[PDB]
Amino acid sequence: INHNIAALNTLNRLSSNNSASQKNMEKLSSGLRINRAGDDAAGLAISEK
Amino acid sequence: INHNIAALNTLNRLSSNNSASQKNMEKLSSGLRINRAGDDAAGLAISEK
Amino acid sequence: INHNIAALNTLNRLSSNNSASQKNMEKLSSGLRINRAGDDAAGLAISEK
Amino acid sequence: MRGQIRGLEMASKNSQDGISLIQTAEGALTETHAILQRVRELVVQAGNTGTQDKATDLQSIQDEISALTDEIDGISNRTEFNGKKLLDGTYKVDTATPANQKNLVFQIGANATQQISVNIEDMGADALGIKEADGSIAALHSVNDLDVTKFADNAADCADIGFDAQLKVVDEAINQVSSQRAKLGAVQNRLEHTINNLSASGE
Amino acid sequence: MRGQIRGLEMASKNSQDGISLIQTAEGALTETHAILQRVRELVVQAGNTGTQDKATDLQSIQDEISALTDEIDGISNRTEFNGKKLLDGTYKVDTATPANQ
Amino acid sequence: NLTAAESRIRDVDMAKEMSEFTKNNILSQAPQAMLAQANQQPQNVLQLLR
Amino acid sequence: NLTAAESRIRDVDMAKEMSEFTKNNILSQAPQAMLAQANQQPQNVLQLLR
Amino acid sequence: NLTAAESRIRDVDMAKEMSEFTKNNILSQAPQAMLAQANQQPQNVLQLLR
Repeated sequence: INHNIAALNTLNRLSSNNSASQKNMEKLSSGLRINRAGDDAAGLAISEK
Repeated sequence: INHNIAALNTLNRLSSNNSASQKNMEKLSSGLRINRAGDDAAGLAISEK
Repeated sequence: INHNIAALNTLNRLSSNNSASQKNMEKLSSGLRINRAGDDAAGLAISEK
Repeated sequence: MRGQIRGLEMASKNSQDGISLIQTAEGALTETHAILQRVRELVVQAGNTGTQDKATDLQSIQDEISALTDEIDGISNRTEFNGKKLLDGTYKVDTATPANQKNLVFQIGANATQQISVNIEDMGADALGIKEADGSIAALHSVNDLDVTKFADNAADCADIGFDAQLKVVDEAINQVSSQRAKLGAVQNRLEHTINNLSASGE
Repeated sequence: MRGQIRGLEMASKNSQDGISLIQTAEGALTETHAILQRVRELVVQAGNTGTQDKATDLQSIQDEISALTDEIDGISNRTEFNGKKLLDGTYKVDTATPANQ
Repeated sequence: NLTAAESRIRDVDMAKEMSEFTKNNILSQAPQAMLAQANQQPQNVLQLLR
Repeated sequence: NLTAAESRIRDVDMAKEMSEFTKNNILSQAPQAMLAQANQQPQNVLQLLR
Repeated sequence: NLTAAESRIRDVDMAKEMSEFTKNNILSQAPQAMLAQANQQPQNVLQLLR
């Protein structure tokens, strides 16, 4: 083209992969699968109790 | 895990064993199975009488 | 692949081995083959009696 | 397939939580058990020592057996697992009716109906299983402990105050402990082998 | 030739899916197997211990064997591969007839 | 045993999350090189169609 | 002799359960290193097929 | 027995606090290596997106 390129998907898949490897870092770092996030809200609130 | 270990039972069994060998010490030491405790309350009160 | 890996079995065999060496710990620790579990239910209830 | 894999992994989590629960209640019944062993030591030792002991002495032992009593109510009560008084004997009685059972089911399959049933019934007021707490006997020698002075009045023959009702209550009570513990451990077997099929099939 | 090559490649895919299926059902039968090993331990241990054990004790073991039982029904049922209860014993019986195989 | 229950929420299969860690790392090093190729091909449009 | 009966349920062949203890430990140190190899091979996909 | 009371405040389950000691040590050696990986990944941004 010279106006858009079509491996913009590659940017999106690389972004998602950044979320992924970053996520696995955050879990291995703390050594914890439980999320600071309310992600896994029931696992959270149960484990809190 | 890297967050809990599972031989916590071992701590509890070692604690109970500390109570046990300590107990047998206390009895062999005084040379007495009767408890200072009211443990064996009837053996106590009878033997007192 | 770059999407799944095939030594996931290794995770399962390592998990089972964690159950195993942990189990043998729990028995050597207490010095007891009898299970706190009702595993060996008849051995349990008999030995209780 | 991703449906089945994800749902199955979270099902493995569910099952391991079940193993946790049943492990807790089981160890609780283990403590109950050893306590009741001491209780039988105190029913043999409260054989009046034939009659050699006194109502004073047996009042002392009876104070001990009420302490251990409310400890057994203590096990059946303190076991508030995720807020669940699981060893509430009330929680899961079959009742000979579906009026109120609260079947402590588990969910296993990532598809429908793939569930388990659990039965948890003990309480400190649970002893010899006539049907229920019969009267002063068959539940309440565990609770009220007829060895006060009733057990001095007689020791063999009245079948309520005569050592034999009582020691029988302790016996079958401990056997109820045994039976339920066998059920719990059976569940733990099913959950171990279950996680094995889940993990390898899912693999 | 392109016909044969394309169709053959997709056939390789088909066959690898078959390897997947048979691998799943096989591991399922492996679990069934080990469970039945435990079952024989519970039939020797339920030898009444000769008669040394009691009907109470064997009622306990029997509760265990019903648990493992519905676990075996569990293997023959939970194996819903692509929705196929493959270890449905019904699914492929020879039946001594082509009525339903 | 409650602590066991506490683990089976928060505990990590460190082997597992390491596997997804390197898996994701590989899938974060790969699409990068793809972005190179995409941001390198039209140069031959300029330099060989013209 | 009842205590003997009590032992022959609860008693441990400590030698035996030690043997299964170290046996299981070996089979828990081994598959770990295998997980390393598995989580190390595709690096040469990235770095030598590309 | 007062000394017993004195112990049950100040006394250490040395096994326990050793367990938390090595537990914490492991969780202090681990996130370090994670910081390595984090401080190593963008090098391929510089060297392969560019």
